[PDB]
Amino acid sequence: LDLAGPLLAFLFRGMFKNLLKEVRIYAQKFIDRGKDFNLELAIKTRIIS
Amino acid sequence: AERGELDLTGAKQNTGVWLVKVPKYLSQQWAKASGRGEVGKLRIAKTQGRTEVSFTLNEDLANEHPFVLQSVGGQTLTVFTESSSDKLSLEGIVVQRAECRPAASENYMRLKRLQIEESSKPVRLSQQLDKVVTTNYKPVANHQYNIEYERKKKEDGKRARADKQHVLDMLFSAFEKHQYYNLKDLVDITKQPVVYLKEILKEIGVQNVKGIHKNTWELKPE
Amino acid sequence: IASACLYIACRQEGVPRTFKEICAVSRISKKEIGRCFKLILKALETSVDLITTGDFMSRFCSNLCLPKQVQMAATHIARKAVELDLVPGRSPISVAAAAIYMASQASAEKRTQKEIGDIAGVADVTIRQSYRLIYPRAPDLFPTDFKFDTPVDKLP
DNA sequence: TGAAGAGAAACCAGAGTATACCAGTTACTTCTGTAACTCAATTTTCGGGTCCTAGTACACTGATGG
DNA sequence: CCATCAGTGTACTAGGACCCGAAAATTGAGTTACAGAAGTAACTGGTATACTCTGGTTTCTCTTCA
Repeated sequence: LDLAGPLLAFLFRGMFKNLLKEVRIYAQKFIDRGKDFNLELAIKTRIIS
Repeated sequence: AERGELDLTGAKQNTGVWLVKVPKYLSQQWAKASGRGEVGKLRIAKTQGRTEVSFTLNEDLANEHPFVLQSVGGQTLTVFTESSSDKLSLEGIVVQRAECRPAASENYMRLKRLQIEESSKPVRLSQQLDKVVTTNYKPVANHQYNIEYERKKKEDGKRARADKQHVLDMLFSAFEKHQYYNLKDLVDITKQPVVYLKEILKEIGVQNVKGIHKNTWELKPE
Repeated sequence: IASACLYIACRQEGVPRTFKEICAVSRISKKEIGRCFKLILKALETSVDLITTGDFMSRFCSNLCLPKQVQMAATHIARKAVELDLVPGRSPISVAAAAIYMASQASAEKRTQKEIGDIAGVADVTIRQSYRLIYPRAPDLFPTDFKFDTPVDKLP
């Protein structure tokens, strides 16, 4: 039986992978541009929320 | 006789060794000092038709370990060592297998529980936070990355347009290194404005359509 | 343009933030935010009402762990100080930080200049400068009915 | 009257065919410096303190031993 | 008994970071010139990974002579 926890944990990893993918994409743009990136700006908070 | 040769002398002598399985706490106590040359005494008692093996922990080490033998006919085991000087040798062949068990049953689990709890220290758990965090996106006059990159660009300053002759000489000199160059890569080597560089390249050079990646400039005018 | 629009909207709704509270979020410097803000007010041919000191208080005192009593205290102090012209021509954010520092050192939960500088986005030197301007007139700014555990007659 | 091919209904890979990204570059702006007065905000820097832990000198004490 | 020899009870250093405030310097907006260099912001080819009939193949019964 998948209760609220395991069901929620199923969503979180998909949504956390998107978060980690998103910061990778955001950072790659700035790193290629030659300028360091701001971590706070790289994170898209709406992905998990 | 070579580096990869194995010193199989131990096998020739048919030396016998015993394989023993012991818990971590017994070895952990040994690992505590591990240099005193003594950790206990192994006592073996034999009767008319029965043999028993037991081990006693050193009194200093503490501040009964009965042994159970196992059949070795189902699998053949050998012991070998690799010397730091790249000289492998065979210590011997295992002739008996034994296991160590705890004399105590009730309070022994207490030590195991501590180990399980101790190994649980790296197990990180989410922490409830009384007050919402207010230090994020906190006021900054400028992001540090922005000032660093802007300062670098200002210092590096301007791409001067060198006299056509100097630019031409650099282009021809670099042509020897490789047959073809990319426009973006060529700009870095020449360090000239893209529009100015393109005009100079157009005056002599031409671009050839390549079916492998794309149409790229060729430094050869013809 | 997005950051400047965000600032103009926050100001229009009546809950204005500071440029340092939009640069803290956006990826551009406060200078560009202000430039595009003026450019947008020029283009749209609209205007935004002038910020007052009481706008930054429900947020500054709440980002700090101050009680509601200290919050209304600092609100009253700042409003009276800008009333009595103790702080001429100084930015409302620095006056707000100074008033919050006064009401914080006076009341139970004390906060240093550093924390208030971090929250309000005001250099502690500015907090000092605009606190010395309201330093001598401390008592007649505070609310009359005001409980505290540190005498308002002694403040750093 | 089979024989050497004739016809027929299955699989099977591959060559254009079809997408599918993935760069490749033309204008079109801002943004420098200098000048100036203004005022406030913010940073830098700068001489000196400031506190603290850890030895240090030095006169005296207190045996101690021969 | 007068030699000697730890301890002791302190202000006086010795490093050792560290902080507090002041003063100077900068930043920032406003204008208007000036030339040129960054700095994105935009349309427009170009060549490969699937892909879809398709051309050939292959027994397997049969076709057509012979």
